[PDB]
Amino acid sequence: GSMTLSSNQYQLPLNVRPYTTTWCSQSPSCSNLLAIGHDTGITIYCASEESTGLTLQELFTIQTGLPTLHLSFSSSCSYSENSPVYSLFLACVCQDNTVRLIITKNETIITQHVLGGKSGHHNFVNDIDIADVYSADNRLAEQVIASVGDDCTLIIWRLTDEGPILAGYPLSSPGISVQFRPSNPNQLIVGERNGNIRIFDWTLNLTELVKNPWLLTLNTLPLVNSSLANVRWIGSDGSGILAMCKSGAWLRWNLFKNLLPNVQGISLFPSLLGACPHPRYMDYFATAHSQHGLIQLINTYEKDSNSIPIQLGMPIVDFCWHQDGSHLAIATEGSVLLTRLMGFT
Repeated sequence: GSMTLSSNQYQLPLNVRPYTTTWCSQSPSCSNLLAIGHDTGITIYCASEESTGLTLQELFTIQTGLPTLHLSFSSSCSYSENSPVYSLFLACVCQDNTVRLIITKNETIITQHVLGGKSGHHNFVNDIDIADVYSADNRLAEQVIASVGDDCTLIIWRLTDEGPILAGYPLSSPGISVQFRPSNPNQLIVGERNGNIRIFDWTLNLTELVKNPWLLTLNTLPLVNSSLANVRWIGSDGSGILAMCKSGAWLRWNLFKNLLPNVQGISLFPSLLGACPHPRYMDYFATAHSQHGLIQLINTYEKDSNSIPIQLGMPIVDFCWHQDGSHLAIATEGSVLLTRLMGFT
């Protein structure tokens, strides 16, 4: 099954290899910003109204000197039209296995916090996320960064008003994904390589030597008959959980014999990158055959209908939904595509 669509392709400069793509969805005023992490930093594009639809305009490049492998925007990002200045707050992972908070005025990094050495991860970092925690008086109490790696550790990095607070929690296998809960930054979900899914409230024990800080542990292993690709909250309130295996087997739990998933299925292709849930419709998610350049659109509650909107004929590096739910940004090895699915308009 195909879909009616329109795509624009923008070449990256010849010496630039992309690694990751993300929209600045966490901050409404900056929701049209697209970031591409590449071999020498982060390039920021701006999606604007053109016939109809969107076009990409490169704004600037944040220089880091090494590849950026994972990236997450903060809700603290803001725009001011004085000399237009974007004040960005980026959480990212770099080739040197550091976890970073990058604070910019346009391309200029005015402040940077780097977690490495003995304090950070001792192996490859696989995923990162960031959340803003507000006081009872509605002020920015702290910014919290969560990261997981092949050192089988979840690191909670809290940047508070009075210095950083650092905490590490053991995993039973490499951490392969992490994400704060929508509408509740006190909670997050962690995907382990072995199929374990940890749900965690990191504010509860603020009781040191504890192998079980977790609130709840789900598990894909007894349900799929290889390693876990990712796990994501779905819903604006995180009322559901979507897990995807590398094989293409996906599982969905709704939170509100209720021991099995509410529904599961298997994608047409393997999913090296995992699932990318739709911003507006819980039932929909996108998954890619990254090596062959295909993207399948799956509805979890729909009949077994095979919908493949995108075929590129070249490898896909990363992709992500625009917050409007009709646009996808797709990175290939030498370009970025802006694709508009007409069915979602």
